[PDB]
Amino acid sequence: MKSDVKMSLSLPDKNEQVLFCRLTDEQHKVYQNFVDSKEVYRILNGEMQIFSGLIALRKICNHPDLFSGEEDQFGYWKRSGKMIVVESLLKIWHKQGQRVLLFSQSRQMLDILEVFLRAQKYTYLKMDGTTTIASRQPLITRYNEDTSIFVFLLTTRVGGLGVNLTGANRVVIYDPDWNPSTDTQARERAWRIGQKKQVTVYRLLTAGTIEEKIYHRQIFKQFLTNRVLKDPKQRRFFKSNDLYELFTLTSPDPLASSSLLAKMRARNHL
Amino acid sequence: MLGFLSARQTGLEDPLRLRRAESTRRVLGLELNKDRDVERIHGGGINTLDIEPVEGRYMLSGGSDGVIVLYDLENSSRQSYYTCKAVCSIGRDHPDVHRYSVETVQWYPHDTGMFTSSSFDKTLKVWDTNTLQTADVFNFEETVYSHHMSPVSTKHCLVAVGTRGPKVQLCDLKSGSCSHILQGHRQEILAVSWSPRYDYILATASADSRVKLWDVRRASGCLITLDQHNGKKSQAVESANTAHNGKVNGLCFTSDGLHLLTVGTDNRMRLWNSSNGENTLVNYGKVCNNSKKGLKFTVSCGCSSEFVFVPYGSTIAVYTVYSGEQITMLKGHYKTVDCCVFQSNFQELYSGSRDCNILAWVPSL
Ligand SMILES: [Mg+2]
Repeated sequence: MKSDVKMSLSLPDKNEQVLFCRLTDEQHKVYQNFVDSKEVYRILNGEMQIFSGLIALRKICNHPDLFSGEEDQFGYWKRSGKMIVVESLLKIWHKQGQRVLLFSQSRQMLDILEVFLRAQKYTYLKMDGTTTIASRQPLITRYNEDTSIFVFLLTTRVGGLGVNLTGANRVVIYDPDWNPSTDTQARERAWRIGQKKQVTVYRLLTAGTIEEKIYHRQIFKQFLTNRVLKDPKQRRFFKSNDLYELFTLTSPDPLASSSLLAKMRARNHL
Repeated sequence: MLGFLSARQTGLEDPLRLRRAESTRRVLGLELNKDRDVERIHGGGINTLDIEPVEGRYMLSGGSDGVIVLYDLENSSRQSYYTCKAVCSIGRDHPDVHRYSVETVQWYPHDTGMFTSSSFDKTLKVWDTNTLQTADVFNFEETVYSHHMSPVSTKHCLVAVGTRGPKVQLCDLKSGSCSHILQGHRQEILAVSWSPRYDYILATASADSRVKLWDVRRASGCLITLDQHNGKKSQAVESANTAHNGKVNGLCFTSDGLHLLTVGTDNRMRLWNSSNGENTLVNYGKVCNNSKKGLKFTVSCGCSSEFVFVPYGSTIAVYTVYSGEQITMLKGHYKTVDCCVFQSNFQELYSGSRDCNILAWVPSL
């Protein structure tokens, strides 16, 4: 890990903040009308597949691209709370003269964030699964070499997973994934051997939405993983029962036979 | 004998000469000792015997009635006649007693304080000798024919377990791990034996007529599959390369671990090069076995010539390992002989049988 080695590796400090964004009134209205919709009722009765509703809710927390509402074009940043947070963060970090790594599970949301960044004057760079593979390592090299490029738009699946992006300094995971490790690797894209600046990771969750539940699922999965990678004495995940009521909107506010036998009595007494 | 004593005393011959020639003479003179008896405690046939490797004082015995007996083989009485008294017993009233036949019992090598025993109740139980309570139980989905701990492993403490399943279970006594399986056999594994020479070499014999040598460290299957003919009948290996023409229900490495003895229900015993599994073509004649379970047979140690003591029906046939010449057949049992075990300090043999007896064979004079 980068705690038994970090002192021996001269890595800069690391932060892992988790921001609990707030749904906007219109985003909240869409989410409330979808949880109250009949389709969710069919899901909860076992009539229809849970996946459809889960994906719809994830889209709603990402941005209301379900119902596309001038300055009212598709994917306008002010309609989503997470994009309000991202706009504020990019503003502060740009004036702090820093380079950001903006991740997203979804290609559609990445397109929305690209249109948003170009609505700003920020210079960006994008790499999702559609960008030709032959150009991906040049892109990474470009981002790492010249610092005029400010943000790097990445899908967590292609932009995570082994690529070195130490030219980035800030990384925000725009949307959680059911799989914890997708986001672990996405955040570890920055704080690597070669990072000369302090890194802080921001994870954006819409408070009281499906995203907080996905966060709970992946905390539970991470605890199950830590039980068998770092120690077997893990604290039980108690924050929830992790049930199928994640369709509810709850907006806040030689051993000598004696060491051997002793080990056996230990194991069996448990 | 006086020539040997004079040659030892005067330095002409190395003392090893007298030791080995005399041990051989004692083995050839092996005979049913009515001057020694073993206390009858088993209500059923004795399937397995195991003399402890260190000090060779105590013997384990597993019966068909599920009892385990722990005998003292030292003549603590001043008489020339003595009965090997039963020190302990996992009896019908012991809460950990095996519910069915004990098919194997083995002392922990390197120490007398723990011993392990496997049964047809689908358990391999680890016992602490002193408290005589189970320290561990390895439950299996299928009844155990034979288990074996490496006589040599100062590093690992794996138990190779062969059941009616086609896979060989490796159970780590150090933190209890019964997940490792050696797959590649196709029928019940009737015998398993770790190499006495190599820490991680395991020989496994199965009812599908095949004997395989494994390197349990290795991640790429069995090292060798023993073949009767060594290539005369060669086929793309899907069914050929059988050690025997029936079930192979007995395995025994020679003392030095450079050769492997297999006995199968083709009424044959074969001698194989344990490094490349090549048949040495030692004849051995006909070895009558029709045992439907693992057949425990032993070799001699520290003699001028090595011997193999194989159960031959109701007798114990003694053969020279490296020439095949049957030394003799020790006949003192009343039913089929299941197991024999060799006390290497005094060239004594103990053999159990289905007639609920354990007979000592000691050299005459
Ligand atoms: Mg890599």
